[PDB]
Amino acid sequence: DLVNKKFPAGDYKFQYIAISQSDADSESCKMPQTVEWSKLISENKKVIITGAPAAFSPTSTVSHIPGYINYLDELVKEKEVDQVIVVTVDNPFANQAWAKSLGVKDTTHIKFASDPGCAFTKSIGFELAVGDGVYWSGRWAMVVENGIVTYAAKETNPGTDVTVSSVESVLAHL
Amino acid sequence: DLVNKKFPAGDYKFQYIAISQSDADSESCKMPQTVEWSKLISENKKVIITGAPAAFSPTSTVSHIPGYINYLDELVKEKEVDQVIVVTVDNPFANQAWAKSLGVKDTTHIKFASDPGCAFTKSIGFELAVGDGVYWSGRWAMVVENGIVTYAAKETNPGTDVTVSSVESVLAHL
Amino acid sequence: MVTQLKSASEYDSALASGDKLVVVDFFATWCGPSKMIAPMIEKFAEQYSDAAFYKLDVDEVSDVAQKAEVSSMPTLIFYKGGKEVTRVVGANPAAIKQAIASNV
Amino acid sequence: MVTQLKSASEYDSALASGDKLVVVDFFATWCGPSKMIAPMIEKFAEQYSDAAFYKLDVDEVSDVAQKAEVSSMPTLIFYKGGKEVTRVVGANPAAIKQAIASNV
Repeated sequence: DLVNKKFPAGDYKFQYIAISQSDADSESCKMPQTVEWSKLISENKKVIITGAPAAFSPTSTVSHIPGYINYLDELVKEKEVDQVIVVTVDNPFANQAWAKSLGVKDTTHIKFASDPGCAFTKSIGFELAVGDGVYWSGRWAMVVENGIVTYAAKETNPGTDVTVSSVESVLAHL
Repeated sequence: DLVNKKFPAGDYKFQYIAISQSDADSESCKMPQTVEWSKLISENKKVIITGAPAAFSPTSTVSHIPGYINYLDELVKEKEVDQVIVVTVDNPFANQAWAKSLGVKDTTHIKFASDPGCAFTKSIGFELAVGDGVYWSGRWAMVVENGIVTYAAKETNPGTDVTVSSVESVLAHL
Repeated sequence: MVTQLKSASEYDSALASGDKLVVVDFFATWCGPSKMIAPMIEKFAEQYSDAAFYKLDVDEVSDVAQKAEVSSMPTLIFYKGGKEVTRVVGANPAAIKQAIASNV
Repeated sequence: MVTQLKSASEYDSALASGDKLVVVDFFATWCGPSKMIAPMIEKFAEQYSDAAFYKLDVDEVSDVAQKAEVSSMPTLIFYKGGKEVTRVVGANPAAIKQAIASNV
């Protein structure tokens, strides 16, 4: 189990595409950037991470991620969250399109991360096998405070259930 | 090389989500369906297949796929094409959202296929390694007539070039 | 009342009625049209008591939905003697009503 | 004229000028704002002949773009003595003009 132990960042990395209101101010097309999990965690005191099986899938889109977006301002301002990271195995262009369709206007405090080949998600045991050696993320949530995991849990039935992975569950551990 | 040989369907399968104007007539939410490559090819006399690296990526979105959509009516009616299949490794929900963003209104003659783990695309040598054992589709086009490959070609530089994989290239081999 | 089928064995023994017309509403909790048609299926169930009504969540009992080639929700499938007689795809009250009446 | 840099070695020897202000427009062919700013950079090149102007396609020479931490296009980077002095991100004519004038 991961709780009360150092966030196992190791050498794992993710990709994301920035979204902004002020680099719309300087119109520009955005490219994927690579972020080191270890750098993200050391730069930010308080980090929420949630994994979802597939960008644009129904449960992820309707029942899971909108809660994190809905509560975002509350999280940053009242609960002192620095980053909310939504993790999928999907390519970073599809993740960015997903984020936009969900109403994300700015990636300063929320980033949709691609975990290519489910490498990081498998390392923490939160993967979902979907057949013939293909892995998506399961559905899960994690809180990291000063580099230490203070909460981590994965759905038993990720395709249907938003319980331990819900923003409501996370809020209680803040 | 694949040309003038039987389409190597083997036991490979893809997933897609239907889109329609008349099963909007009976409002319903659509789920992924699995299609056997061998069944698709034996049911349809004339099939165009094109692969692209990543749903929502710029070259795929702006320069490659819109051509196939643009020419679709011409392909079905004047060149007697039965199916146009757009192949990616992306999950079927992201592919469907991509298709819709590109203006696809009906999947009767055009289907956005998920090739999970790049299994089929790797079997024909048209994959693109993107690091640490992760494979996307390269960019490629194929024509199959009565179960025989009459054209197949892959970009040398899939991220930038739409040459042999363009609908214009395909039209010439019809 | 429309009885929820939570597993394959529950689905199979619902179908193992015999002669009695059996109707299953294949639904999803996230699906707009599913949510729409549900109060309506309850009403058809009250009206046609000579027929047994059930609902099945396609994401909870996915192997059942896949075997029935349900690729869309709502899909209402009509069974007699453990075998499908017909199906109605979509939130279509008239078609559902008619599928019941002619098969009850 | 704005000279296209097609490889790392071409980029490196462009930077290996010395004292002469070097400007590189990191662009993408599919990018609206890139296409927009291009005719404009040609005009800045005609105006400031004491500075050497170049363009680099981020999808053709991706390792160069990645090393320069270009994550957005257009990005114009300003070099002197082989080292970055400043950069301007976005299709921003005023900022680009000013970045040239104060560094030429």
